[PDB]
Amino acid sequence: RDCERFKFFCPKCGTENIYDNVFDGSGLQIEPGLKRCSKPECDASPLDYVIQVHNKLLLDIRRYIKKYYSGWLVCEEKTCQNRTRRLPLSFSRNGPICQACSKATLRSEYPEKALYTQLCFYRFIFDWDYALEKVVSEQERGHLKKKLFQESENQYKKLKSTVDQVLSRSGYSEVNLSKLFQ
Amino acid sequence: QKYGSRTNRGEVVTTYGELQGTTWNGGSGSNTNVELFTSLDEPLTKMYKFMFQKLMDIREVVSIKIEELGASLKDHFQIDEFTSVSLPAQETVTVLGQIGCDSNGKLNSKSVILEGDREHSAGMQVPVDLSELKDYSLFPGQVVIMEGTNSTGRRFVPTKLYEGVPLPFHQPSKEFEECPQQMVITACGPFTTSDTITYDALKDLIDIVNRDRPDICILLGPFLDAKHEQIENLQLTVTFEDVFKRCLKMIIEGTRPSGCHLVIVPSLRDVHHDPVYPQPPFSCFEPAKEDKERVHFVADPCTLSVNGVVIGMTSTDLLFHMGAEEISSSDRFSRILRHILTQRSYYPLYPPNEEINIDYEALYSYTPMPVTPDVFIVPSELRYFIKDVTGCICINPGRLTKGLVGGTYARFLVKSGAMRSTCISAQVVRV
Amino acid sequence: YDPASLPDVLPLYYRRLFPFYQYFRWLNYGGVVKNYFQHREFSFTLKDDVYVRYQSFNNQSELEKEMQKMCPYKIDIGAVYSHRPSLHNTVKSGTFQAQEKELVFDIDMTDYDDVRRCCSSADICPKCWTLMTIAVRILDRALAEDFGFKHRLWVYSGRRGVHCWVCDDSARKLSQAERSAVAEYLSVVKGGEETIKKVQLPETIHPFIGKSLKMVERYFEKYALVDQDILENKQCWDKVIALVPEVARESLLREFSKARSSVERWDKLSSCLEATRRYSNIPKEIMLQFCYPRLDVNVSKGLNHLLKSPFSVHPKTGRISVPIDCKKLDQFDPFSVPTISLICSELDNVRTRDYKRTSLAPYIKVFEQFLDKLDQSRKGE
Amino acid sequence: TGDRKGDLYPSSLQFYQHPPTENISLIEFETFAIERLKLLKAVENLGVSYVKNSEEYSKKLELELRKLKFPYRPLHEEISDDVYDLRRKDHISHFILRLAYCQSEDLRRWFIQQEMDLFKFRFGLLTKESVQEFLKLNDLQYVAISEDEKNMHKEDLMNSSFGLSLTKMEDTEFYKVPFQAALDLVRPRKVFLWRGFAFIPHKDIVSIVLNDFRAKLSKALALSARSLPVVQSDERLQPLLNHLSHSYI
Ligand SMILES: [Zn+2]
Ligand SMILES: [Zn+2]
Ligand SMILES: [Zn+2]
Repeated sequence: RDCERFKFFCPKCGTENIYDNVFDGSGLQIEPGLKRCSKPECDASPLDYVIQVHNKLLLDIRRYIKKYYSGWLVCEEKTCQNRTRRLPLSFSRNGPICQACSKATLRSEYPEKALYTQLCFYRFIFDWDYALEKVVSEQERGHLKKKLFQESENQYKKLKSTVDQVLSRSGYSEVNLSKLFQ
Repeated sequence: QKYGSRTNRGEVVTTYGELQGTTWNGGSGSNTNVELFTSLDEPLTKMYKFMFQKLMDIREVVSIKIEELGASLKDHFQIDEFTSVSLPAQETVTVLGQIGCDSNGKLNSKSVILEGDREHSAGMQVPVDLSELKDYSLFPGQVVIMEGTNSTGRRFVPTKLYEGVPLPFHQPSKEFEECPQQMVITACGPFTTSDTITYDALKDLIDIVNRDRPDICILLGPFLDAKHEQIENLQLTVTFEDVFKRCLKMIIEGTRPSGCHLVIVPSLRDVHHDPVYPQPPFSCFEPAKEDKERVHFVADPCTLSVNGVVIGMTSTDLLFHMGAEEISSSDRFSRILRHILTQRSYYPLYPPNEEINIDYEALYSYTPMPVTPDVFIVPSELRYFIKDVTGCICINPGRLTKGLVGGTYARFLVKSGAMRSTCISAQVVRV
Repeated sequence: YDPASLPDVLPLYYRRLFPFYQYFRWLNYGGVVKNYFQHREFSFTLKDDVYVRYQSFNNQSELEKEMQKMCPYKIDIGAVYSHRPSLHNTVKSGTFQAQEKELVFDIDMTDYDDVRRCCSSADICPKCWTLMTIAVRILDRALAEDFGFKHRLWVYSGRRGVHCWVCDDSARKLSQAERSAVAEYLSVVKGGEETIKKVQLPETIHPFIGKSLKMVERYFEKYALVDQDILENKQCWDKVIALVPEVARESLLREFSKARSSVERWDKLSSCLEATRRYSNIPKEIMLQFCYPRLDVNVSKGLNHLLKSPFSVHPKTGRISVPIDCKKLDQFDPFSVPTISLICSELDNVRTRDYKRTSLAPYIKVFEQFLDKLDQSRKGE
Repeated sequence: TGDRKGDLYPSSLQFYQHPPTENISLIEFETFAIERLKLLKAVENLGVSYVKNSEEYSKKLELELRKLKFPYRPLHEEISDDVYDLRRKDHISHFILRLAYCQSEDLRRWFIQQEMDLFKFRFGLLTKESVQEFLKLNDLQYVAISEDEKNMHKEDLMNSSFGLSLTKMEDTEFYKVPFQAALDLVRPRKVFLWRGFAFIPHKDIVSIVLNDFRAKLSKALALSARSLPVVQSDERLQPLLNHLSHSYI
């Protein structure tokens, strides 16, 4: 609920398309989000410009990684709310001590969990199988589990591969079972 | 249009060392041995999981950086005891710490704070008053030792700022005593004009490489710039990986006649690569069997050994990053370069600039400078130069392309044991 | 015997007759395990029914002392604990655990009341003691053949029945679950006073049940058909009729109207049942319901159970809880067992050999033979 | 054995003694954890609803195992890649759930119970050959009476084992076990005891096996609870493991 949704500007009409789920609509009128533009007067299919969608996805991932590594810290005290990029070596039991008031802890503005959840959401908005099993209903699942959507399914799988690749490189896509069980 | 009709092709814009003929020729990488500098620490050669930094880990890494540099400096200067920065001091005491700014803006002489390490100061900070210091040069993240007094317990007044101590140079083995002088052509991105994606400057540079047949060609990123106007506005009809693959194929295949060892260094502006520093090497391209021994995908930063000559290189614009924060009492670039060499790190600035993502564990493991390099390649948006800083030849070849107009590259000759004149000659030349 | 005379005689016995040396040999088990005797629980019942437990002693001298000092009316032996019971208050909660104890069985004539006709409650007579005589053989054989327990001490309880102490080292380390398993394996007559048919054998007779029936048969004719006369009149044989299917009951009744002897009635019942085949085991079920031992699984299941000590004095009969020789079992007579008054009269009529001058001697001899066997097993092993 | 397989998973049933050493993905971790949670919850529900010896219990448990793709039946073919995959699933999922079900005694007990039930079912589906294979691979070394001693106690053995025919009995070989291990068999008098040893045919054996299993598993859970601080620091796995017991399936 706190994650940014995928914004893609239509190359033809230039209207923003907000993607928050794999599928849009209800009943037999349900189709993958990237099949039709959000503008009724626009006939352009974003699935045609999947190279552009891939590039925008990579740019967004870079933006979020940059936000995380900016390392912005804010004081948890309402009456201080000191915002600094510098992490001080002076720590209390709870974390870095704010050097403006010397009495409150500095919290990350964009913690690791935020970035992990953002990447997971970008994977979610392209997870065909998960959407079919969980999000979609029974009749909708039947309507979507036929041909006329195989190409869209393949493109969605390719797009999810990008987010999966990025997550595989995060320490917050691999679990070392040796470290867990000893 | 503007680039193709340029008239200053081949002009030598800067020169250093022994005068050479109007034409430079190399050995085509025949009697050449290129490797990564074999030091105690293992090099960065593969991706490391990132995006998970604990504040405690950052604290530990910064603290151990300060502690280790301070230990080396204490042994060198025969300092008896370090004192906690925060405690009051009526008499003169020696304090080890790192410099910083009391606010988020750019450092100035009235906003300097000294933060001590965990061992001697529990990480406490203290404001610094530079009124009694006659000469100084300070940048944030700089590990310093100062003699001073703190009469009020609230403001440290330095009276002496100990100078930096660079690492010793490399003592080459005799294995390369009989090897000839080696030619190195170094260029830095961007490689295409601001309004094109055709890599015309890269083609010209490849032609130069095949013409001069250098022994090593050091290409520093970006190779697919993230700030390229076409990239940002999403006008590209092909994926980023495809463009980068085409560029790398052009570079590798086009250099086949020259037989020149290619050293590819990634950049934080590479839109297709992992945005983290230290940057792992490129791994999306597999050279053909006939070019495997010629292509070296190295990490940013890199310390290379070429027949015993140690070349340090980084794609990061260190000079631009530190020039915006360095404060001095009264050549600025020489001061910054000496700071880099004396801090013994390829990125001593803390907090970093806004344009670089730093993983601090990887920074600790892969940014220490093993020795003081014979040549130090530091491309910058600032003007090109060839400087001699404490016996190290620091070369800024500029960038191959400067907006719509063509840029510059550099060519230098290195021989181990020459005369310390390991750099026979060096030249910044126009493309 | 005068029970008001109990407080007069108890000290002398505990001073000059109670076999303390052999008692310590028993409970000390050859000193192999350290703190074994020192961690044994005892309990005493004193005058006016005052009960004390968590009594432990350092060695034979301390036991002799504190016993001669207290003069208890009852002595019960309990488990060997993780620490000394005397200091159980000092042991951290949950760290005081019963760890080893002999495997014990209590057979009590009172539990046979619904199936004996000569006596009731605490009364016993020569006509009913044969039941105990059967039990000791049925059980002890199992314990010597099915489970392989080699050191078994049978002791008269003083009045209503007998106890068995199985003291093999293996039998002393058995968990609660293993004890409950052993008890249930040996147990056949299941049910209370509200159930009439207490034995329902399957089609297949388990070898153990076959051997128990074989042991029963040898005695059944004398016990049930001659002595007990379980078919004397209608009020009694109505029960046995109640224990068989109704189908033949009428057929039996007329036959029982023409029989003069209960042996004849048993022959007739066996013939009628044989003529009537799944019921071919019904006579065996009747024999078991009249002869097989009844075992209180609660007595043998729990490790912390306190059971009457051997060579105790029965507060009411005054008889000594004397060991029973397995070979001479057929000659055992619970009415000739020495009473405390008789053995004090014998003592005051003539140091470590005083008991050899009383009628207690052969029973201490049997106990000494049992302890000799235990010592041989401890050594040979 | 396609690409990266081995002899690491000989038999279907296992005591889960050796922890996995592989590097798996987060998606695989979550999928395995949830799948085994579904399996164990199904086991618990079927145990509450039906008698564990009932045929309905067996049918429903087989249906659940097939639906979630867990190893439940042997295969006298070889170690097929698919089979290997299934076994790997089982092995990893189990340990993951251990990490989930070691924080509180209650949880521990629950886990143990479900695991035991599942194991019993699987044993009940093992052919004698397979059974022996298992008993060997884990060094349980359960065999074996001689033929001469068998003839010596022929009648006793015949009357001991329920529903054993003369010739069929001649075709069977028994094992000698201390009676302390056959409690569940001796207690209802369904196995002959001679001189402290029970003569168990090739129904009760599962009990002994289970006893061993339970011992081991309890020990393991204790150790896992002792090694909890190392895992709590991994945020990725904290939402799952700390709340798996309260996960909607
Ligand atoms: Zn549109
Ligand atoms: Zn604050
Ligand atoms: Zn009687």
